[PDB]
Amino acid sequence: SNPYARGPNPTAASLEASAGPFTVRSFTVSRPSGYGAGTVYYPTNAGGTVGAIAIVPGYTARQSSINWWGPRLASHGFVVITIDTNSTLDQPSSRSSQQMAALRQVASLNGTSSSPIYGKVDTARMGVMGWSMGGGGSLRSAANNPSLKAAAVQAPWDSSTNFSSVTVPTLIFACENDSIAPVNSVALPIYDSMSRNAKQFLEICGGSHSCANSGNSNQDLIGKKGVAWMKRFMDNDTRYSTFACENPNSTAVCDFRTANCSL
Ligand SMILES: [Cl-]
Ligand SMILES: [Cl-]
Ligand SMILES: [Cl-]
Repeated sequence: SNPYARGPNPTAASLEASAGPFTVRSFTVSRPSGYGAGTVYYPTNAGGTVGAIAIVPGYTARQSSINWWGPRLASHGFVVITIDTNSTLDQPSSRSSQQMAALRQVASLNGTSSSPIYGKVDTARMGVMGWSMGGGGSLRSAANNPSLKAAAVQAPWDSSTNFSSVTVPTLIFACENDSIAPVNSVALPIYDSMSRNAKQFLEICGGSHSCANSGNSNQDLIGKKGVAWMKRFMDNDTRYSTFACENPNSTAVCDFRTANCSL
């Protein structure tokens, strides 16, 4: 049996819903260690330890741009930290270092008897997410820390599009009409550079650069996919293989690519 499987068998409609099966609570990190600020989202009733995910915004941006993922993922059985960077103008390398410091602090709080997440985290199972420069930072985190179990980035941007060393399962949401980090010159080159991993590319029809951010009109599809990808790869949960690897019939999806995503 899979010791990391949590929750009932999913369906497309239940993964499209706004909340998964677990109750979510949250707290503000009191003394952030190596990053600006953090909010920790966690399930109260997951039925065992769960993996941890750290999410980073883009240039100038704060937690609110990316924090819908917090309850979306936590309610399916994850501990999620959404961070503010030390400076809103930090670049992708710094964002990556901060993202890894936030994972480090989730692991420390897992061992802190006073923390709400004491004993809730499997600190051997971690993932990285982020928007734009925070997505570039996440890809650098994955390249530099190949024990990470999954990455899921949105409208990623970085100074280099060559992420060929990444062996971490990587999902990319791209936004069709993005003029900040365009699909043709940024998101698809990043995707195409990776030959050593499970990977996926989903282009959202008509989406602006913020098409995967909090308040987007496609939280059903985007949230299904992000949760399925993290469940499949962070939990090794093959009940999620169908949803993680599926080529969606969604009017929100304008392009789909995947490789090494076994059904
Ligand atoms: Cl950015
Ligand atoms: Cl780096
Ligand atoms: Cl845009």
